[PDB]
Amino acid sequence: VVIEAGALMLADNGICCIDEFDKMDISDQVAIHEAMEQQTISIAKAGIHATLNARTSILAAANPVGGRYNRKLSLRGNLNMTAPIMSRFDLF
Amino acid sequence: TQLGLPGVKPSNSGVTGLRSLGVRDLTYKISFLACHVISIGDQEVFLNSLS
Amino acid sequence: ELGTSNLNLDARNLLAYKQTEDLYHQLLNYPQEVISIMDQTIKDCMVSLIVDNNLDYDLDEIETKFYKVRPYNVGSCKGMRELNPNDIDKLINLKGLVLRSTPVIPDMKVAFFKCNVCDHTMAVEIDRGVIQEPARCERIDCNEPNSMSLIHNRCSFADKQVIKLQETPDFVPDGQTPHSISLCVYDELVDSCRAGDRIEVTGTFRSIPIRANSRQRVLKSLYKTYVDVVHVKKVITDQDLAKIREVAAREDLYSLLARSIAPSIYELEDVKKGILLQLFGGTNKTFTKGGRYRGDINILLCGDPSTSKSQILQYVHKITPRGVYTSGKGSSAVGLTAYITLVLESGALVLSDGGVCCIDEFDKMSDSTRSVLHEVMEQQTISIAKAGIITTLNARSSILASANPIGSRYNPNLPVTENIDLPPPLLSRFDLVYLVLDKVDEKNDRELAKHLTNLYLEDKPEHISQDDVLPVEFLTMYISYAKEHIHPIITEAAKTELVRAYVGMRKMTATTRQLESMIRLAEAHAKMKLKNVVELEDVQEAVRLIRSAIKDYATDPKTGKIDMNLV
Amino acid sequence: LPSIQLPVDYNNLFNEITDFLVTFKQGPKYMAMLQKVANRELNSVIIDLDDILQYQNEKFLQGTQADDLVSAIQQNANHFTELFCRAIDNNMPLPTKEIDYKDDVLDVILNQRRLRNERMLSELFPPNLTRRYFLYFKPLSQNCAAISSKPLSVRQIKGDFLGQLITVRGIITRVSDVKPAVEVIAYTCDQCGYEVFQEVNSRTFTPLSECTSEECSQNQTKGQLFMSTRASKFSAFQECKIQELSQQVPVGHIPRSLNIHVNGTLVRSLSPGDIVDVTGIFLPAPYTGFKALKAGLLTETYLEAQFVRQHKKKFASFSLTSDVEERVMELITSGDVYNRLAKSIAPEIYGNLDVKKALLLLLVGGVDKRVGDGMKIRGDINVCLMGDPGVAKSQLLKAICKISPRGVYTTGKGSSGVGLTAAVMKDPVTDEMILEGGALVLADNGICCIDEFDKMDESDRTAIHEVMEQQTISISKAGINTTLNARTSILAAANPLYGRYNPRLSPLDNINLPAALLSRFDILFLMLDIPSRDDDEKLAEHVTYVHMHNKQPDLDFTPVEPSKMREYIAYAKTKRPVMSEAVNDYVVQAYIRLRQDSKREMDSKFSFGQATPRTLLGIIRLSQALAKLRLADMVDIDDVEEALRLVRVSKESLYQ
Amino acid sequence: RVTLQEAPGTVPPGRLPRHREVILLADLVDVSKPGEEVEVTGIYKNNYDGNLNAKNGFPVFATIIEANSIKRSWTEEEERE
Amino acid sequence: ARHSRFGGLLSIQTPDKTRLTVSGSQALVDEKIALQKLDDSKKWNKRIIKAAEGLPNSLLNSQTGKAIFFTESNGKHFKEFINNFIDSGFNILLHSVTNYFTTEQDRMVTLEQVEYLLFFAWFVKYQLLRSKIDNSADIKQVSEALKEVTFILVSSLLRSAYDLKNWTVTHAGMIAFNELLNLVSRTKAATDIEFIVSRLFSDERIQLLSNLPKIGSKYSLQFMKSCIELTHSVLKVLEQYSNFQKVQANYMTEPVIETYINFLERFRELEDDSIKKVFSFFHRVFVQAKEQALLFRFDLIILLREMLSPDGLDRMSRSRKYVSQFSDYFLARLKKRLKKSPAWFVGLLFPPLHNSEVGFYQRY
DNA sequence: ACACACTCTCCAATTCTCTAA
DNA sequence: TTAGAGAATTGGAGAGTGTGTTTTTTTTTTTTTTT
Ligand SMILES: Nc1ncnc2c1ncn2[C@@H]1O[C@H](COP(=O)(O)OP(=O)(O)NP(=O)(O)O)[C@@H](O)[C@H]1O
Ligand SMILES: Nc1ncnc2c1ncn2[C@@H]1O[C@H](COP(=O)(O)OP(=O)(O)NP(=O)(O)O)[C@@H](O)[C@H]1O
Ligand SMILES: [Mg+2]
Ligand SMILES: [Mg+2]
Ligand SMILES: [Zn+2]
Ligand SMILES: [Zn+2]
Repeated sequence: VVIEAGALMLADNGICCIDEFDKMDISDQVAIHEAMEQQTISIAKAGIHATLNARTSILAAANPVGGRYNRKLSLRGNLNMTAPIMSRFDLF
Repeated sequence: TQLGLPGVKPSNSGVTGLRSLGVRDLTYKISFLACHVISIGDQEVFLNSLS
Repeated sequence: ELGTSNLNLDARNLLAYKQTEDLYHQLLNYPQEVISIMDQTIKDCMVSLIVDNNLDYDLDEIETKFYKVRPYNVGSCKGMRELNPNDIDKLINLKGLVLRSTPVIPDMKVAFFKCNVCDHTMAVEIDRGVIQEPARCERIDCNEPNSMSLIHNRCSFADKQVIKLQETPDFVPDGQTPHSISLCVYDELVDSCRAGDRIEVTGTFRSIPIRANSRQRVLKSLYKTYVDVVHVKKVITDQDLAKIREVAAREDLYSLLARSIAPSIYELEDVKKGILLQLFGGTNKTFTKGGRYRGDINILLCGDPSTSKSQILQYVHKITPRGVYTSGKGSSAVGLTAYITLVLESGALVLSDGGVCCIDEFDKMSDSTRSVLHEVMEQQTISIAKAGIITTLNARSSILASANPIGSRYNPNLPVTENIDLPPPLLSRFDLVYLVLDKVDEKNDRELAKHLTNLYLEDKPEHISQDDVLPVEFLTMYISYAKEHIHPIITEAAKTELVRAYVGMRKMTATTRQLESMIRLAEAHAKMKLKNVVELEDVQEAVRLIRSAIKDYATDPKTGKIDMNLV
Repeated sequence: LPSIQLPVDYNNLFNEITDFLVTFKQGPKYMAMLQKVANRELNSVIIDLDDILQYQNEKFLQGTQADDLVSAIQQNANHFTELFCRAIDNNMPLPTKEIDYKDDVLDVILNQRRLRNERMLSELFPPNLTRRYFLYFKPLSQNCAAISSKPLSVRQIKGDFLGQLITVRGIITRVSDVKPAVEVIAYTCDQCGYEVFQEVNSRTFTPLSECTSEECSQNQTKGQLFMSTRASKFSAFQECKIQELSQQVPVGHIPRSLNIHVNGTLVRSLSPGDIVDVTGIFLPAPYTGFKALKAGLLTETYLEAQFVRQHKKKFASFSLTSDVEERVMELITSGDVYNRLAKSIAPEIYGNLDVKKALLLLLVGGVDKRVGDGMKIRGDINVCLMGDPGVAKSQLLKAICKISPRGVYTTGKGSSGVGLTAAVMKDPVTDEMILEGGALVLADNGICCIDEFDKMDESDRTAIHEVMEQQTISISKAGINTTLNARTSILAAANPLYGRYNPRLSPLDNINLPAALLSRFDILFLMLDIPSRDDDEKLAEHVTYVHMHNKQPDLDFTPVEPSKMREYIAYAKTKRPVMSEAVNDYVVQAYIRLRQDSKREMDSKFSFGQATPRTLLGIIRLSQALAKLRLADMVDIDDVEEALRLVRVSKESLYQ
Repeated sequence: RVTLQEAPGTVPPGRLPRHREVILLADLVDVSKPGEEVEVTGIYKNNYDGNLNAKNGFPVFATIIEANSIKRSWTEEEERE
Repeated sequence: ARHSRFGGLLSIQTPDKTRLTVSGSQALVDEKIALQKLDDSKKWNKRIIKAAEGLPNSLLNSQTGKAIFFTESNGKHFKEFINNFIDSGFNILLHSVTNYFTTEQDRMVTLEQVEYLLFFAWFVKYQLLRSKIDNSADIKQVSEALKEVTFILVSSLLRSAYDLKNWTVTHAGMIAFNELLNLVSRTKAATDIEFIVSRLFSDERIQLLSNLPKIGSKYSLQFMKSCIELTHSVLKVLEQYSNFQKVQANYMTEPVIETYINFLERFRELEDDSIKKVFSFFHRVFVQAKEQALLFRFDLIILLREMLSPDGLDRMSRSRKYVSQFSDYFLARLKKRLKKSPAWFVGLLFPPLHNSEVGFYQRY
């Protein structure tokens, strides 16, 4: 609200690049998760309601916890990412 | 706003002494009045588009 | 013959010539009239030259142009808080630092009128801000009242801009915060100056009333004040080139330059050398595709307290043309990069673009704040995506950092990486990492004690650590010229040595960044000798300095601890 | 509409004023000042009411009646600024020296205007336009004394005082920067070439726009008026605010404040954080125009400043008048000033003499140094007290807080590292960001006292690191990127780990400070509470006497009072004594021994960490402070050995 | 008065939705509820507005739709089935 | 050069030490501009006086320095139409319409008068121009205008219009009578035509044609221009008659000169050619006739500054040749007069003085 | 009540016309 | 041909009247209670 478009709206029918994903706050990772689940964005505040389309493909980069990967452990053990978000990448 | 717009009251220094202003003060903004726009960022339609 | 319109004039020449000794005083006391007189003198003289010497140049062209004098070096500078109401409309001189500049404002200069009934037109001159509108249409047969009207987009305008200048810390009262003053600037000088610039100016100190409300002529008793600048200054010859080329031929050049960046600091030669190469920098590279590659060097100083790290940061902060000094507990993530305020605003790393950013007490700032530096150091860009603003900005900024180890004194029972304690993704981004240690030794201590106590044998010392050092001005000239004119390239021999050296450090930990930083250091070494090619000697110096900085020879190759006896 | 009688006639008082200005003497006093005004040497006249009281008494003792002008100008002070000015203008003498009159625009303008009138013939302008001076009243001495001599707190200033001359005591909260204010405005008429003036008193005015001059009118010349700065008259203006002392606020209330106005040569006298006795005239501020018609009868109010008295003389304000010279000669001739001055700090505390001597050297401090290449070295001294509970640490610390002219007291638990240093507050309603300095900035060029240093959080204590050694603050936050000056010396107090000192562990275990911070104190004093039937008896006899008499027990020793002590210290902080080669060799050789001994014993129970290069400069600073106190221009080896002894004694408490 | 917005399926990719406002009179009030998808027939109409002119600085008129009509059980056979 | 709020202030001191004030940065250096700017502030202007109505727009009441615009096909088709009209129809049309109107003059209405006089004028002028250009054309085609009946009729229209003070017909009749004279000088530059001249310049008509510029001073800018061009032609014919001294002295007096200056000062609007005509007349008054005393009057001296300044007439127009060559001689003779008799300093403001005993020495 | 915008009204300054010396 | 007596047209001086005015985020630094 200012309504003005964010990054995922500009990347509709396009590729959206997230660098150092692991540094993003949980409070914002969940927003990306909700958008990625539906390819849809919703606004409802201050008497204004809107729904928008977000047919965007995501390309992400991340750091293993502690800076170096551990061959003793699963990718889930190595990566600071919640299981529902991890479940929605086609390739790692 | 500083001119005689019907139904609206008046609102780095400007210019003054003009008839319509009375004792008021007038300033200006710069903008561009364009005349056309060009962007620079079905297979049959696509093939007809190509050379 | 160059087709240009403005003439500089330092006011001291008016005192040298006997006929103008009193004109100097009249200039300071009556600037608006005297400067106008000077302008109309210069233009007439220019005409007289072509008509007397009967030259081919177009008289109409010279008659069309405006010519302006710009006086400077008028006298002593004046403290911003000490301007008093007896200084109004006199010439002033100020020193300070630039905070921000507003966008260019159109200022009207000529008005254009057209008759509504008979289409007669008149151009009118603006003076004292008031439009002198005609009472009646001036065409003889159309002598009618209220008949003329203004046409906005056929008027003529001029550029105005407002600059915000801040008081330099040298003048602030005890226990107080610096003030600021606003400068009005016109035409030629409009877009000259950026945020973070440091300047000296010259202009009339003016004052004006302000209205109580926009409806009526009622004025307030307090008057606004500002400065109306006529000149701005920042705070070549074949002889300079001869001196530079002659100095570059000396055998002891590398040691001479290094010991001369910080003359009063005792030894620490390798630290000084690394800092010198940071000042020169590598070469900037851009491809048609495959991107651009940074020329800048990042350095970290780590070690025991009292070792004079912060004293070295002072010298670098004053030598560099552009740069910032700051502290770990003084910096936020926003303040270090950029700030939303709807408008965007610059932080330290953006103000420091093309310069050196000095960060002290680096070990006190949090992991949250330090995580901001990853992207800026690797890419030299800042990406932002917040409500109403999304963009990317350039940051060609060199970092010089200072820290103390975990436990606050270097512990020889832990490996080096555990004493330094920065996480690997951030420690991997520095080109040079220095360990400096407070090792006891009677030989060292007697020399250090004699050096520091010698400074107290005089009231304002003439004493200095070494017989032969270069003055700061000339050293600045050398570094600046070498940055502009010299651009070294890789030789095949240098390529072979770099591949060999990287495989040597790698086969045993050296990352791929050790290779690129070696290339960059070798390029910096080549510029410092005014060579156009990187050679085997330069590559070997780059390798040697990397091995020396992190005390590698004294390091246990398997356990990672340092034998203090070998230091 | 109606009218009344009153007991005062201003004609009589005007006659008294004109007699007083030409007759009084301690030639007459005020005629010398008016000669200096006429010579353009002097810009302001300060009237003393003690003179008027003396004049009244002398005229009475000569057997004649006289009006009580002193109460008359206290009761209705505003009107008498005009009467005195008219008297001064009437009686002003002619210049004694050449002036270069042609430098004045007003002289040229008025001369030409007079010549125009002279030609035409073949008040002119308001007198305020040519008053080259300012005038202020100074209140009655309380020791001669009347209300103007007796300070009021900001609550006691009721509505009864409007119009009177009063004195106010409090702390300044904020100060504005200087800007000009009009008094007389000047205009030019284009067609008839004639000039007119307008005088401004209210907060707002309407400028003139028609040439109403009779000659211009009779030539039917409806010319246009234009304003001019070059012949207008301005005066410097500044606005401040004063607030009551926090220790005088009654329970459950919020502190009150007053607006102060300042004009003329009195400008930029006040500063934020000052404790001060301001005196001035208390007045209302009327509304203007349409606002007045619907503002009601409630009036805004403010104080016109006339004179300012500070409670403590800052060390920068010192100059050696012979009045001060005579007093420092008492101490100089008496001799052994080091011991007497140290013994005079907090006489109600028994013993602790070496601690007091160290704190005296803290009050004096070393010499600032700045090398030819731009390096600079700290002159301030930092001190720390480490000891058991109940040994007068907080008491002694708070006693030194009285002597220093600038200083602040703070405790570890009540303090934020931000508020201790400097804060970036989003303070205004306009969403603007503004920087506001903390305690270490308010203590600039003074002492900062930090009690309960061991309770302060480990993260917040790191904020002090930059200020301690570099004497500056650096901030880079939202919208703000600047460096501030903080030339302050720190004094701190703490208990060891576990409270009472534990002999089972080493000194470094008990101290529990990191190496980088422990090095930044020039002296750390260790003081332990060990029982002894003999010493406990003497201490108890001393303290019981003090509770009985409110006086320290004395047989031989008379302490110097704090005022004379401040004069001596202030005089001593001007000397800048230099070192010499003979001294340099001695300290150079001492330093080697300290580091060798440290290296030998890093393992030992008697360890205190390792001697860094900052321990050499500590010796130089203590030595130079000792050289200052003996008013020398040269450091002596006698100073160096004392500076080494004073460092050695700090550790002897470990040996019972 | 009712605010009407483009249905999300109709909006082109990478563009924000547009809005208009509709006036409902005597028989048509409370014919529809927030969040419904609705179809409207009416006159398209405009008027002067001082604030629009003041903010934009051009003689720009405001527009509105005046609705004329608005749009969005079983038989025995179903019961027997 | 510098902006509108930079400006200082200027003071100017007169003789007798009195001072004035003016603003702006150019006033500091240019006294001519300061003097002009000083008077320009003053409010008043004297209010002013003002001839034709009832008929459609034409040459009589519009400024004709403004064409109308033709396609190429239209240009050639129009040229063909009126060229064939002239070669075919003009004499036969004029002969009929004129020998009508002699029998019907008393019954006329204003429009028919103004039609006849502006059909005559157009076609005669156009033919003269066409044969000036080329030899294929000839003057015989328009030769019906000269025969005696039409000459009488144009004369009679001008006469009757002047007496009843009908100024629009008088204006058109002035235009027609101009062309007849122009055509006569053409034909004399090649028998009956001299007879026609002698009858055209009977004394009665010289009284009328002398009278006509005097009243022009009040009226619109075209009327005065018609008077000038007619006067130029009228004198030039009588110059090539060889009487002349009687006739020229008839023209020279104050109220004619008044008209000439009143017309000349609106030169920003006029042609290059008309100013050639005015200075021809001043050369006649000043040098030849040696009646110098008429032009020593102040509003002429103002005029020559305006027009001659870098303000007005272009630095390279042919006008400046004539003007500067005139003013040089003017000021030489003025210098001589003023030093011989200093009373003319107070003379230069006012009209000349018509007393018998002093006036003769005054004028000479 | 205090600056402004706008309307109304009366009076004399001005130019035009007629008459006689 | 001058001039002076009478009539008509226009300007703006100035007097009068009515009028308007006070007065849900989103981003970023800092203190505080809550798990
Ligand atoms: N080699 C040296 N040359 C000159 N001065 C020195 C040297 N070694 C120590 N010093 C002095 O010792 C002090 C060092 O202060 P500083 O610059 O803050 O060191 P530092 O490495 O930053 N120590 P710290 O801030 O505790 O981590 C200064 O007074 C220096 O002048
Ligand atoms: N030498 C002494 N002379 C006089 N009074 C003393 C002395 N030693 C201790 N006292 C008394 O001890 C009391 C407590 O002093 P105080 O300064 O509060 O102790 P402290 O060192 O700050 N202890 P703490 O805050 O618990 O670490 C005061 O009332 C002093 O009068
Ligand atoms: Mg340091
Ligand atoms: Mg205590
Ligand atoms: Zn017009
Ligand atoms: Zn005037």
